[PDB]
Amino acid sequence: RTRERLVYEVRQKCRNIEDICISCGSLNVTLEHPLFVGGMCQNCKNCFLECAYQYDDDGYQSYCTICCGGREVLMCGNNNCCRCFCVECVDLLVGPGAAQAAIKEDPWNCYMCGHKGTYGLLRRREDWPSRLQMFFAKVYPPVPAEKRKPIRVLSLFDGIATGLLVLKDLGIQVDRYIASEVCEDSITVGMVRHQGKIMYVGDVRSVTQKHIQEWGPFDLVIGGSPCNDLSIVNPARKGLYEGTGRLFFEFYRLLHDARPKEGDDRPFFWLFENVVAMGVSDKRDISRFLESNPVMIDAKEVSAAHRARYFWGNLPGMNRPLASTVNDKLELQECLEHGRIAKFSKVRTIQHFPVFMNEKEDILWCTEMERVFGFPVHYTDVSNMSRLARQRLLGRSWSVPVIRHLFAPLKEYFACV
Amino acid sequence: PKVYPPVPAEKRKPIRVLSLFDGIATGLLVLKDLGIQVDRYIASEVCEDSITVGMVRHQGKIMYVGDVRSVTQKHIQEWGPFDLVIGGSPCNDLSIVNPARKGLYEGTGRLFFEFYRLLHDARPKEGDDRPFFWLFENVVAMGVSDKRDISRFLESNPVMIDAKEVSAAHRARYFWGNLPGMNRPLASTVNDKLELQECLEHGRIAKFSKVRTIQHFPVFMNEKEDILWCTEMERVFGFPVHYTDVSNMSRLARQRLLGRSWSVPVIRHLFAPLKEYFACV
Ligand SMILES: Nc1ncnc2c1ncn2[C@@H]1O[C@H](CSCC[C@H](N)C(=O)O)[C@@H](O)[C@H]1O
Ligand SMILES: Nc1ncnc2c1ncn2[C@@H]1O[C@H](CSCC[C@H](N)C(=O)O)[C@@H](O)[C@H]1O
Ligand SMILES: [Zn+2]
Ligand SMILES: [Zn+2]
Ligand SMILES: [Zn+2]
Repeated sequence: RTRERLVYEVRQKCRNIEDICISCGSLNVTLEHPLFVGGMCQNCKNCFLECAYQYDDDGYQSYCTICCGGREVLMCGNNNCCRCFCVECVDLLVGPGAAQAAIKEDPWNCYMCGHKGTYGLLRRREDWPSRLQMFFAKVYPPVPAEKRKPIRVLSLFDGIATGLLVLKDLGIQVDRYIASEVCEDSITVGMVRHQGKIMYVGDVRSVTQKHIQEWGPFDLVIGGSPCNDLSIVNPARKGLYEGTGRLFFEFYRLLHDARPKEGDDRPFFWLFENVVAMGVSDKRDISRFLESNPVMIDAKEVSAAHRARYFWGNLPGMNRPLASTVNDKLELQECLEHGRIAKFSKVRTIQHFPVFMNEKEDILWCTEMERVFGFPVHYTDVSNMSRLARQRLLGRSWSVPVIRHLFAPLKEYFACV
Repeated sequence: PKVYPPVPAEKRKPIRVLSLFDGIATGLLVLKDLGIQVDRYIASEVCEDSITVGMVRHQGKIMYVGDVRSVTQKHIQEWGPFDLVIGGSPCNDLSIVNPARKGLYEGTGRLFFEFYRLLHDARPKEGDDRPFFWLFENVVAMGVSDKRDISRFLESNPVMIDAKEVSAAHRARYFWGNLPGMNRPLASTVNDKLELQECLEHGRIAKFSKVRTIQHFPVFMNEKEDILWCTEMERVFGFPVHYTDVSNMSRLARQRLLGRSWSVPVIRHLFAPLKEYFACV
């Protein structure tokens, strides 16, 4: 109401659109809107952190990209776009009745996609990916090669031992690989694929500082806590402080136990992963506890999956843009087997059945999902585990080439094959 | 008795193969492993799980028909002459150890006669001396009258071949066919696995030395009685690992497929002299 009245003074050439917060109409303009012309208040910036990369079960965004609220949104018809625009924002910044006019357009393109750049009072700056990139963005020296040693890796909430597989693919010599896990299927996977070399512990809630000390020094501590109780798109979520969210704190403890003391300058590195859909207070508390700001890395650059994840850690050069390698499969069609056709160009895991086979809507294959996530083929085919269990295992797992990108400079710090 | 002379190497051509009750396309995989050029590989099968296996593993090359009872002599003729016909009809309506069995002429036992028909239709006529070969498989444990009736129909006595000598599995099977020198004793190759323990993954121990498929859970894992793994069972039966991991089929379905599937090195042994009869890669 008040915001709508203000926008009146904006179009009467009495107020600059760049001087008003186009999300909620607050006067406390501090930052500029990264996607379009206008200002942004701090409160809306926090809302913008949570809501932009939230997707519903249909594979489209949960909320409007502009105001990061809205009660009824317009979905986008154009290929590979997942954005939504709430009716209210469209009926202000573009013009009155433009929203219902977009409702009636059966082949409709949203304003983020359409070829033209000017749309009424709404203007889109062309540098929005780079500004968005920067918006979401004790140093050890290099060790000389002869002094390099095999890496020792602790992987908490190890899952299917993706980290050891990545280090093997990079040809780094692994002295030992200790892994905490509770799911029998996931325990089996590591044993088989890595030939018994993986020391399986059990419940991470049994792991003491004494255990960590007597297991010998660790060179790399890695992990991803369960995201079911952190991800905001779960209505029944218990947050960071209840249910399975609190396993992150156990990770924080064992990382603290595994970190060298001050004055001991031996090389040590860590990587923690979580979903982008994590709450403002949850994300803030995690970011404060790990004493760093997260780097946001999207799988779509190197892994042909729309999987935007936060990575806390101290791996060197982890800000540098992702450079694809020829080995990597940037296309979903370059991962499916012959006779199957990809609906979309990227799979969505944070149409429901993204396969066209024999003019029929088929579901995603487990092995094709393996190839998408960058795992060497038939990695999770070890025991007599259900399709549901293998799907859940691949879903919770890391994107392999993203982990290869992050782990890549560790080759300059430990012994290589 | 019609025995074909050896074809000289320059005249050799790619093999044309009809595989009825093809299952998971074991025959094409063995011919490839033996390095015989395959012009075509037509396969009849009806279960989706098995259908997917061949498609993925052999890159669409396999011409799928479907129901064997939909395959006519006209179809066989327009699909061009075949050089090798292979197959194994359903075996647990023949096995005496299933009380509800229907024998050879009832239920699924009678499915062999379709194979017998299409084999006859695919066979060259008398006076046409072009090379042609066939191989049919079944379980040893069938009825004596059953075995006799099959022996009468296929105009040969079965060879009994046990898998365990070359495949570390108790799978004693009858093999009808007219492959040259198919009576010769089984030879072992270093590539082949003769010990169940060798097939098992690290941390697991084999109770027995040979599995029994024609203690019920023959695995020692972590001082516990575990069941057979499908990937270890594949390594037992001589298949390349992860052969059947193609679609969204249950572990029960994969077990059923590997149970009904051929022992690979036994079929490889029988297929071995075909290298002296067709073109090489
Ligand atoms: N209390 C607990 N103790 C040890 N592991 C647990 C646990 N609760 C959940 N987990 C395991 O931790 C995993 C976190 S999902 C992360 C999987 C892993 N990062 C990968 O790449 O595969 C889950 O698979 C779950 O099986
Ligand atoms: N009526 C029918 N028409 C076509 N195929 C059939 C059929 N009835 C059964 N089959 C298939 O024939 C197979 C016989 S079991 C033999 C499988 C194959 N010889 C192998 O070694 O893998 C079964 O897997 C079954 O799927
Ligand atoms: Zn605001
Ligand atoms: Zn909006
Ligand atoms: Zn769009």
